[PDB]
Amino acid sequence: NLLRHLKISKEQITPVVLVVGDPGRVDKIKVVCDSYVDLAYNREYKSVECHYKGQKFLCVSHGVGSAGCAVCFEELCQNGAKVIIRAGSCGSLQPDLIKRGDICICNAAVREDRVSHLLIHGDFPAVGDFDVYDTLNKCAQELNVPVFNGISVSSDMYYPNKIIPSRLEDYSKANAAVDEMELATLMVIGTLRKVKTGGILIVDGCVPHQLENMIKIALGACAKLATKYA
Amino acid sequence: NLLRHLKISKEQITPVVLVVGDPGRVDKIKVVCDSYVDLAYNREYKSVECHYKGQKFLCVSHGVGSAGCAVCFEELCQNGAKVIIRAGSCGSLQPDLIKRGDICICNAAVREDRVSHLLIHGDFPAVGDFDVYDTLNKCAQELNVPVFNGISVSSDMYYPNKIIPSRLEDYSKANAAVDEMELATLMVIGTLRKVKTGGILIVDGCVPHQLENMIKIALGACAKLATKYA
Amino acid sequence: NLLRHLKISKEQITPVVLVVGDPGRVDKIKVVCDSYVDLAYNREYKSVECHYKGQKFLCVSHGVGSAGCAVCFEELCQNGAKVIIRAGSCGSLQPDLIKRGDICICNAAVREDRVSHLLIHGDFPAVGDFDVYDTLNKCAQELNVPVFNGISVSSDMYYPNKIIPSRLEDYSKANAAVDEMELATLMVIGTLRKVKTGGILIVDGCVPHQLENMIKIALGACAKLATKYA
Amino acid sequence: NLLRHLKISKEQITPVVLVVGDPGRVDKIKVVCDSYVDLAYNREYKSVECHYKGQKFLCVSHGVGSAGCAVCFEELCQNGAKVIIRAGSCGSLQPDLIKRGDICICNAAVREDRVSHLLIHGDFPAVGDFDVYDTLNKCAQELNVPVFNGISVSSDMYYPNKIIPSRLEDYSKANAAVDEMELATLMVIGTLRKVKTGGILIVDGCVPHQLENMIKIALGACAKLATKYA
Amino acid sequence: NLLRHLKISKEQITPVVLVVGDPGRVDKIKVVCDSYVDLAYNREYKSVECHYKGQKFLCVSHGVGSAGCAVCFEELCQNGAKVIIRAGSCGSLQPDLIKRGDICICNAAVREDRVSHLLIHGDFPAVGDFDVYDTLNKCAQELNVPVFNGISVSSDMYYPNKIIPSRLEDYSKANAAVDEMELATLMVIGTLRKVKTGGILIVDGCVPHQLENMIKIALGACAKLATKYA
Amino acid sequence: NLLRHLKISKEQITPVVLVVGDPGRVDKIKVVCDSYVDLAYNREYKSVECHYKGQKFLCVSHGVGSAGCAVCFEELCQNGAKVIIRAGSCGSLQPDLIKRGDICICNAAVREDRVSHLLIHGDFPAVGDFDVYDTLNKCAQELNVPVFNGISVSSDMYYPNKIIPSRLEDYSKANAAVDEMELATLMVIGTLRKVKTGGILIVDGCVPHQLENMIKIALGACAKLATKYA
Ligand SMILES: Nc1nc2c(CN3C[C@H](CO)[C@@H](O)C3)c[nH]c2c(=O)[nH]1
Ligand SMILES: Nc1nc2c(CN3C[C@H](CO)[C@@H](O)C3)c[nH]c2c(=O)[nH]1
Ligand SMILES: Nc1nc2c(CN3C[C@H](CO)[C@@H](O)C3)c[nH]c2c(=O)[nH]1
Ligand SMILES: Nc1nc2c(CN3C[C@H](CO)[C@@H](O)C3)c[nH]c2c(=O)[nH]1
Ligand SMILES: Nc1nc2c(CN3C[C@H](CO)[C@@H](O)C3)c[nH]c2c(=O)[nH]1
Ligand SMILES: Nc1nc2c(CN3C[C@H](CO)[C@@H](O)C3)c[nH]c2c(=O)[nH]1
Repeated sequence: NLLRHLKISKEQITPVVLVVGDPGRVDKIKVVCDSYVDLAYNREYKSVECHYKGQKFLCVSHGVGSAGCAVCFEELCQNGAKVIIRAGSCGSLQPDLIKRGDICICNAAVREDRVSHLLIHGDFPAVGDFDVYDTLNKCAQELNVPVFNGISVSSDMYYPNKIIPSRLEDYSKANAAVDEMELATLMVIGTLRKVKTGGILIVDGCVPHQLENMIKIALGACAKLATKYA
Repeated sequence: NLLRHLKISKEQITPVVLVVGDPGRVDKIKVVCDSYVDLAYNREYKSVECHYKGQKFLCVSHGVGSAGCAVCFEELCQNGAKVIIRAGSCGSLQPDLIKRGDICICNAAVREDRVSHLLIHGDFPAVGDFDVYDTLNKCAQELNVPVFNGISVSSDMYYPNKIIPSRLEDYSKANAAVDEMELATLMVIGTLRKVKTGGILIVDGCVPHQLENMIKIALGACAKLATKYA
Repeated sequence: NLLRHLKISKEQITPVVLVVGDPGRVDKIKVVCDSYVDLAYNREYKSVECHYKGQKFLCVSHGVGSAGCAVCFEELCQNGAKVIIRAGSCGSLQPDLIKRGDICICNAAVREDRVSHLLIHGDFPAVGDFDVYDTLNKCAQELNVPVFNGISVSSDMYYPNKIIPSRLEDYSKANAAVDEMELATLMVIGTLRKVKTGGILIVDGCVPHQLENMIKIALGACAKLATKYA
Repeated sequence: NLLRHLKISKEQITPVVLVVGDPGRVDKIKVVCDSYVDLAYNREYKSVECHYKGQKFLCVSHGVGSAGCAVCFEELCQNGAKVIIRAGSCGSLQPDLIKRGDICICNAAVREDRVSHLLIHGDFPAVGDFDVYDTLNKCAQELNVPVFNGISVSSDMYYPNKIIPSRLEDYSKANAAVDEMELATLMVIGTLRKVKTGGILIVDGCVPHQLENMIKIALGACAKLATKYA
Repeated sequence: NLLRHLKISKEQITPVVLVVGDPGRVDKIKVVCDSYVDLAYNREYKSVECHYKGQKFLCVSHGVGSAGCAVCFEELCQNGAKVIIRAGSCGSLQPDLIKRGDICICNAAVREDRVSHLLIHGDFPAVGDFDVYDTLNKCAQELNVPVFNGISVSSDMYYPNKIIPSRLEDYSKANAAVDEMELATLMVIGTLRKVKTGGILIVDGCVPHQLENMIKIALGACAKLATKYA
Repeated sequence: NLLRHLKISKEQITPVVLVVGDPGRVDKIKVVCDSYVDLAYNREYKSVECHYKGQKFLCVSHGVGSAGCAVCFEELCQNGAKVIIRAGSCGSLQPDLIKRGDICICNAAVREDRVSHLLIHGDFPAVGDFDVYDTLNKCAQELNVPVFNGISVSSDMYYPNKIIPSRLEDYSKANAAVDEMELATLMVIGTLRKVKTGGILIVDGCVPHQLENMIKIALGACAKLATKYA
């Protein structure tokens, strides 16, 4: 009855889960909370129960990339998670506007993965839950942290090569804001499994103070959403 | 300088535009407003300037289907429209839950068209603007009209045949709420052209009182959004 | 028992039907006939019974674009139509040869739609009926009206954008003659439903005298074909 | 200056060319003519100059399958051929109607090959020249030979397997008449190279007297078309 | 009970079969052997029983191109063949390295055909049997003939055109060694039918002494593999 | 100059690299070697320099899934790696033959990922280097460990759902041996970057003694290959 990859039980899964790519970030996040309980660490999947503003929610690492994070998300979604927010990093696709250190709260994503397409036809949108999105924006607002909003390109290719052109410039022209590797996968799995999803991202390419802010927004949103299930 | 299909000028285009499929519905809507000015009627595209709650916005018919409505939307988006809301009909994809006469406010759509794909790669999401979506939901709330929220399948096939199976059942299993023929196209064009879009739909298959409510919600939302540009 | 979109009954459908995009053109055509009976006008679909050279046939508008015209064509094909000719406008893909005002009678089309593909695999040809094509050419000949013949690109994209290149130049190099938005859809639906189809088109871009000629050819062809079923 | 695969020169290519799959059939055809000149035989490509009803035209074998016949057709089309008719065998896709020994004159084809798609987008139709089609039908008529007309499925798969279902039944439901392996390729290459093409086929599965008739029709059509260039 | 295209019986099929494109090459090969028996010649498919170094194996021509060779390979694979080696010609995709007359022993291929895709999804690799590959390399070694190794692009397009760019340059950049028209098809059919396959190729574009060497390698490999079934 | 994800320098990269999914397995492997040096551990990427049978080679974890492992492989391939062997786990696709605990040495893979397709067209084969494959088989032989050989399905979907059928059964019918999530990606990246690749896998679904054997084979192969560059 322990989940195959997360190595936690269904009973340990909270209604709200904060997901990040780097197991290292789970450790940086848990110390910002009021208290925590280390649950498991298997492969790239580190799981910790966070206690913040009177609420209880997991923080779990999902690894780099769509196929690996899908394993995490399916295990969460099929064992009781109701809300999953991804707090990640990204590149900017609008370098004149969205700069290193800026924070973007994303409502939808480009499905440049494979796993979403093995679950549902490509015409289906990768879209986040509105309430989750609204909650994230309202936490940023009350903490007086400027944020951008927009679509993320979730691509399985970190390192392009020179035979098949990358579609990033196309998507920049299409007004996509940022790029990362997991959000589209989260969104599609969430929709299929009736789990509410969202995404908040910090730009590092194309400030640890801004990371701190981003983390506070994400933790604030998780606690607010957790109250609806407690 | 008159738009090719709408036969109105750039000067007649308001920041907010309400779009519907049936030119007949434009006439039913304009009489609900405080006053109106008939502007043009060419092919299936009927254009009227609506006056409601102190604000000015167009109501324009777009015809049945994605290729025909894209012509309308491009003409609007490239000549000054900032916000386009589609008020339409739809079928239910969740017949146990969403019944004839129910109203659905949609945040995203399945791109089962061609024109969106001739504009941008299929992986790109058809997603509405959050503020437009929020505004529509808040008008429904203050008018005490129950609504559903969810994804619409926008399909170019009204009448299926028995050789290639329809994907509607797949999309129902994927938790799509309703189906119609234009919303995905609107959403994608809007994103590409920096125009904020949304969709409110009334189920008729798989009550004129509910139509009345739906129209009041749509008109209420248009006026609220129009104040941001006046 | 009234057709859902055309709002005419099966009994009102004649063996031969002339289809056009613009409901306005139905009114310009009906007055050229010996007499007519207005039948219905719903959404963009205007239906009139035409009387010409001793024969009876409908003239029906189908609207702009493939998804909307498919609704019209399916309603006709599934309720007794045997022959459907499209009389439309188009752009030239061979600007040195085929000029504004020229008339093209088309035998086949490029399926740059979606609905045909939701009915049958893309490898299937959009091709007109030979007898219909022959009849159209022979009416042009006896009226001494020069015509071109060739393939039409039926595209769902009227207004290209600058991210995904348009395939029009490719199709021009491939020796496609003209471009419009509906003929491929008509052809494929006709083949699937055992209805004989054809297309005659007048170039306006890339003379009302030529429109007059084109209309006479189309009406002449309809009457000739109608005699085979009377 | 000898063609790479046919091993004949440009000077030996006539305006009209009759193509068949089996080099053996070229020998059976040449003896039906008034006289002939053996030109070349290289790989599967046998070339003979036929003399019939006062006209001169080549008969050339193209081998089994699309990639191999494309080599033949390109060599012909790029070195002066104006008209190419394929006289072949086929299976029936309408077994209640079209029986073993029946003859089908085809106007269009399903592009279930690869080479046509490496030349032009899949949406482009594989369609024959109308005049060639008309000529074939009129020769059958004057010889009092009943023929069918319809679309051929040109498939690269002779022997299906049980993992990926064959699309033949789908195409039968779509009203395709017959199936073979080369006609779509001929049609597309012809259109691209401004060469007029056609196809006449004899059903053998799913009578040498009927083969004789079919050959007379094809030879009759070739001579008639040859007069337009002599 | 005679195979439909090869016109030989199941009893005449040996465990090892050497395949070539040109029926002419079968005649050049059979005279290099210790003795031979001409079996059949139908269409482009010439079949001869070869006797070499104490072993018995067929040499069969498959024609130009994937659809035609698939017919040959299926007939062989479904009637007892255990090992099929293709001895062919090719172009060089690495012109600075791999020169006219050089020999390449190929382990895998690019599936630029259609028939393989009508048998199994495109993601499936066209890959040869390792033992066959090893055997070919070891015969070259003991005959002191330098060879290259690498991937072949098997393309259905011999003659490119100027609308759709050829992927050959892409595949050259991807480190494909050579190009021909049949090896991918052989490999995929072999895998599906549990037949061990391989390929040895001589470059002629982008020496009959080298052809002689290549033939000795292929015949040497066939005899070695034949001993495992005798 | 430290690699972005591995956090090791180019100077620390050895000609031969052993890759595994689980950073935990790197620790189990390093203690089997004669000695080791822990280099880095960042995200899911653990890097250790292994010393075995007189040779030096890295062991590096790549995480679960194609997009995440591509990051690892690109960093290795673009900074001096010449040989990469994947030692992994897998499921059996031939449950009557290949059982839990069995070892499979794979020559090729099914590309059911996205990243390989963002690098090169789908028709390109995912194929391993023959010498690497041969070396692995010869180490198994000298250690008297029975192994299977065959193709792996590399799929981005660990957890199927019930809307889009999984292709695993199709691939089982096609004679694929096993399934995992990374080998196709490794193979394609290796081919593109001129790095020799291979794969050895232990079945756990559909014995730690067998794991021990598998590890000895992999370490034995790495040392043998390392001698060619030392
Ligand atoms: N695709 C992409 N993603 C990112 C990210 C975001 N995440 C960082 C990590 C790879 O370093 C993945 O989990 C995604 C930062 N920069 C980039 C970039 O340049 N590209
Ligand atoms: N696809 C689809 N759309 C609709 C709609 C909504 N609109 C109604 C009109 C076609 O009748 C189009 O503009 C879309 C109602 N019912 C249905 C249905 O059954 N199917
Ligand atoms: N695709 C396309 N069609 C047309 C047409 C023909 N019809 C006119 C109408 C759009 O104005 C559609 O019903 C198709 C005229 N010009 C053009 C053009 O530039 N492009
Ligand atoms: N695809 C297909 N073609 C044919 C043909 C027609 N030609 C016969 C030859 C293969 O035997 C090819 O050149 C195509 C006859 N029967 C069949 C069949 O069952 N299938
Ligand atoms: N695709 C391709 N194949 C070849 C070949 C190899 N074979 C030669 C024959 C066509 O001449 C086919 O059976 C494949 C030689 N040159 C070339 C070339 O330029 N291109
Ligand atoms: N696709 C797939 N892979 C595996 C594997 C192999 N690896 C184990 C790990 C996921 O548990 C990935 O890195 C791939 C074991 N079992 C299975 C399975 O059932 N399916």
